[PDB]
Amino acid sequence: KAFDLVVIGAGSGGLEAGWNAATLYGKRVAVVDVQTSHGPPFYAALGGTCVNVGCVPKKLMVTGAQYMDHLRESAGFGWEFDGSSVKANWKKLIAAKNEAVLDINKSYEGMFNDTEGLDFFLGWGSLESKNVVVVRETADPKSAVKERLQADHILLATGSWPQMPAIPGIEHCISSNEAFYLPEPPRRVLTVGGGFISVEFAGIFNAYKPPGGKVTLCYRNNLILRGFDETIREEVTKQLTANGIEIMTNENPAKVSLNTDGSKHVTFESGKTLDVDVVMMAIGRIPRTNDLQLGNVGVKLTPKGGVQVDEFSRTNVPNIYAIGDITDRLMLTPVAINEGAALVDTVFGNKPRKTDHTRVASAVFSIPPIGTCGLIEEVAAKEFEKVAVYMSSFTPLMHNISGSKYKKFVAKIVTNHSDGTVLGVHLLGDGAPEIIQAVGVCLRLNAKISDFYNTIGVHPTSAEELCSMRTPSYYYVKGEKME
Amino acid sequence: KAFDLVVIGAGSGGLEAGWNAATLYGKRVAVVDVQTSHGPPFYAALGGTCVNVGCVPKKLMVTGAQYMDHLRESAGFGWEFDGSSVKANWKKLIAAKNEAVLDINKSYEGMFNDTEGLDFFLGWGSLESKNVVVVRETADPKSAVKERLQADHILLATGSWPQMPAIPGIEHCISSNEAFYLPEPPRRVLTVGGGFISVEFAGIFNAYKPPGGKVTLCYRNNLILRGFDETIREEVTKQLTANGIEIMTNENPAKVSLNTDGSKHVTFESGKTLDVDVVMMAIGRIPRTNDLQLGNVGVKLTPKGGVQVDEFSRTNVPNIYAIGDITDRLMLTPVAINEGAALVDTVFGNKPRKTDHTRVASAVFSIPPIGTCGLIEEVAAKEFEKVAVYMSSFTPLMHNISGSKYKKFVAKIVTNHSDGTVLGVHLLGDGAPEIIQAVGVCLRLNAKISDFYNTIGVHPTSAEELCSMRTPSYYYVKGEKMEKLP
Ligand SMILES: Cc1cc2nc3c(=O)[nH]c(=O)nc-3n(C[C@H](O)[C@H](O)[C@H](O)COP(=O)(O)OP(=O)(O)OC[C@H]3O[C@@H](n4cnc5c(N)ncnc54)[C@H](O)[C@@H]3O)c2cc1C
Ligand SMILES: Cc1cc2nc3c(=O)[nH]c(=O)nc-3n(C[C@H](O)[C@H](O)[C@H](O)COP(=O)(O)OP(=O)(O)OC[C@H]3O[C@@H](n4cnc5c(N)ncnc54)[C@H](O)[C@@H]3O)c2cc1C
Ligand SMILES: CN1CCN(C(=O)Nc2ccc(F)cc2)CC1
Ligand SMILES: [Br-]
Ligand SMILES: [Mg+2]
Ligand SMILES: [Mg+2]
Repeated sequence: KAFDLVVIGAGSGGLEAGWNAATLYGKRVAVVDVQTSHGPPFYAALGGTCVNVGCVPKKLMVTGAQYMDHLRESAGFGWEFDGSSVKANWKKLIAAKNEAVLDINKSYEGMFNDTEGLDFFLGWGSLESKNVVVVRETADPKSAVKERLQADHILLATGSWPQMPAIPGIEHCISSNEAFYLPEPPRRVLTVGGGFISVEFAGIFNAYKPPGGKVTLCYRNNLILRGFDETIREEVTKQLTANGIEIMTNENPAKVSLNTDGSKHVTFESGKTLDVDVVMMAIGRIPRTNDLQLGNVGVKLTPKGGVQVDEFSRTNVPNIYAIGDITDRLMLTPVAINEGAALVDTVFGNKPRKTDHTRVASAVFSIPPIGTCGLIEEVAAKEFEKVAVYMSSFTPLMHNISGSKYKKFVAKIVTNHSDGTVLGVHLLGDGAPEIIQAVGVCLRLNAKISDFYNTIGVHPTSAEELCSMRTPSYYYVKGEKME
Repeated sequence: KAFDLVVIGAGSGGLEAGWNAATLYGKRVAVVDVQTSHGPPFYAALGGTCVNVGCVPKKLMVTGAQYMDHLRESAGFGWEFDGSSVKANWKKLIAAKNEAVLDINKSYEGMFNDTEGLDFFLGWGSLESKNVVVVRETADPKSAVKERLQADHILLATGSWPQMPAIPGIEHCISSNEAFYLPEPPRRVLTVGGGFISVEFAGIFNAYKPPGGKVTLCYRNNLILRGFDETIREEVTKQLTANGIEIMTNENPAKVSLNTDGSKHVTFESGKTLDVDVVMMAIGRIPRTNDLQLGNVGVKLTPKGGVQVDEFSRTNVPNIYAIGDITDRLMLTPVAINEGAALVDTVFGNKPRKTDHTRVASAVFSIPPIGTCGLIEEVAAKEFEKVAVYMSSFTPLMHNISGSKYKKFVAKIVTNHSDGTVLGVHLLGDGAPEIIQAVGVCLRLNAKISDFYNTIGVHPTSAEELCSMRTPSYYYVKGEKMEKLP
């Protein structure tokens, strides 16, 4: 069969691209994915990683984890109930999450039936030649051919995959993929990694752990959440600890063995040991290029294994494009979606558009959560002669009553002090992901600190902190911090 | 006894002006208020209405109220506990709120003592003459003079006060003032009014009511929350009804009598009756101008009763200014604050600045809450030839799981369709007040709909809805609503 566009991976980017090509530019479109619904054995499926084993289910499970805090905090506002009756039923959470994800799976199924010129093929897509995608039974290129799809244009949109360290006993460890399908909540869990996935799952496991349970998070470096604002990294460390999570920094697993009872015996590089029920490896995600047989067409890969792309998502082979995590730039669903739209607008619209990977608002669904947009100060301080930092950090009033006095809201604005232009906004606290979205719009409009502090506050809110900062807390002058 | 600035009312507006003048321009400032800490008899005190009997305590109490929904909603996420053991202890909430408000009262006391040239005076401020404020012991102009303050400049910042309809048995009724100090949560309560205070208090009472309790909100017209987006007004009405609140529209108390058991027999103009333990009037607030003796120096009031001001907060009388609720415009703490900061930068900083009363973000801590900034579509449609409305209304996935399927999230953007300029943004749902703040900055930057839709979403959030809307849902053309443009 012959298509204007064949999309390998029915994920965030691949579905946006395919749908836009078909419906907006009236192209005939094929899309390939390995599974029609969520879970084992391939985890990602129709909808992509976000829908199946990413943003969507994880946000539901963090929402669930948040009730641990709400139930406790309710008491400061006069709520009374039998604390000893309280159970976190993980099986119910997983069932609710599964129905939500399956409902999305099914609606995508329906979208493919009801959308003329948009066809779904099940199985493993790879490049036979520069105008032919072969769909096969398995990831093994010797497996049976299901389809051969003639393609004017080929979009690689296979996303990323958990990185597992080659340590002895790696097979006794899981990734985020398996974490979504644990039948029981682990009593003892080690999350390995200081990134958003380790931290978000550490919060999930901490809420649902059975009595006398314990969540440990380990990270090879000194401070979790590298890439985030340093004040936020320190505070989220403190606030995780105050909710009973053990943060082991400068620690990394050397090997894993099974204890006699089938629990995992963890030996850290430091020699230290830890017995846990689950070891969840969240140390990175790598582009999924192994199965695509890109050697058949000579698409240039980076040493990392990402598809190399120009700003317009073009590979070195004309008619073959890559978007989303496979490009190993910003691994976020809205960026993949944005890349997908910009490509189809370029290729089929002659409306040439590149995704701006700068000033992308993002969140961490930690407890409490992070919202951030633009540059952290250390980065700004190398690219700008004078940087101002406006900082507000305090326990909001409601958390003095709640009893969570450790829950400092952090609001930080980083500016080019020469003209007041906002380079970065960094939030930690309840609502931070919701606050930061319209901040993304501000930074796209080249907002200055004066545009923030001349806006009238909404009171009482956490967000009004952003519009109450007149005076820098400190500066960077030629990379050097000054009071 | 001589001061650069005398401020009457140590409230949101008065303290901002007072503090700025003293600390920014080394000016010498007297601030007058009738009370140093919250509660009876005068309710407002040092800090003002917001701190003592307004935004601050209200928000704590709405936060308390929200736990009724969290406790129920937790079950969909697998939380289990003895539902029959759940009690809402109103007395605990009020004691916690009182301690929090008292600490702020004490925080302001420390501010005055620490700050050179910033002095507090206890008592009632009135105008003797153009340049003299007299502090008396009571609101009576005849009570003893505690002080005579010479003023190069006088600021009137005495705020507003609940209006109590002059109906038989109004003395059986309370205002928001008394609601903050009820010793027990009412089993049955009638909140009178369709504005934010009646709506917010209905939410609070609804969560804290003892068993067999019932919250009734009455409004004299057809649809609550006049001046908010019509879709949001209809949705809040449904979402409050879905949570057990009874909304009586086109209904208004004609009188109240005490039953022999201490309860209130309410008779509506319609002839309907209702027995409740509490009647809270929240039908309006009116500027506090009486006790200032404005008639002594001829400060002009408006046909509505508020102090007439120009864009610079100036009265007809030179050296006499008025900010905040006494001007009877937007009764919001951050506007009062902005006006005070602007006045002091104009008069003392030689940096004339006028408050922008357009594109002001605000909220209603309804459950769930409203966040809004700029024009509703009906108002835009009268000013602009072509208005586009972008609308997304849906139950978020988490509220399908929580069991609160009635919690439709509403996100509406109103534009000038001739250039895409965003004229107003209207949100209903969890987080709306937080989402809307940075939208206020967007509107100050003259953001177009394309500035929103070209910004990359934060996923998953409610807020990303605002960056997902490219196609108008409908339009006004020369004031006429229609699906499609001609
Ligand atoms: C635990 C976790 C949480 C996350 N949380 C967030 C978040 O909160 N917000 C956010 O913005 N991002 C989040 N992300 C990132 C987000 O999921 C990704 O950035 C996004 O899904 C990538 O989109 P994509 O189009 O690149 O690929 P994907 O959405 O991963 O889609 C790739 C698809 O290709 C399929 N596939 C792979 N190989 C083949 C093949 N050979 N043939 C056919 N099909 C194939 C896969 O089955 C999959 O469906 C999260 C990721 C994870 C793992
Ligand atoms: C229940 C309620 C909830 C509210 N919620 C919010 C909200 O969530 N967000 C928001 O932005 N706004 C809210 N408001 C409005 C907010 O409280 C006001 O807009 C704001 O306080 C007005 O500030 P001001 O400077 O005009 O005066 P105020 O803050 O009202 O200060 C006036 C002060 O003057 C004193 N005073 C009066 N007469 C005299 C006199 N003769 N001599 C000396 N002192 C005198 C009073 O004691 C008082 O302290 C709410 C109001 C109420 C009643
Ligand atoms: C871009 N938005 C995303 C959210 N959204 C929506 O409707 N979500 C949804 C809720 C519940 C459910 F069951 C399925 C989807 C509106 C459009
Ligand atoms: Br580090
Ligand atoms: Mg089809
Ligand atoms: Mg002093």
